[PDB]
Amino acid sequence: AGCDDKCGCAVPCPGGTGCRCTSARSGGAAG
Ligand SMILES: [Cd+2]
Ligand SMILES: [Cd+2]
Repeated sequence: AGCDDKCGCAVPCPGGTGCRCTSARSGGAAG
């Protein structure tokens, strides 16, 4: 939910398109 580079999300994470916390292969669990 908190997103950093360890989240596998965008940095900073823009909430929408850069938020691969869903359908995520990079990372989403507790991210
Ligand atoms: Cd994110
Ligand atoms: Cd995330």
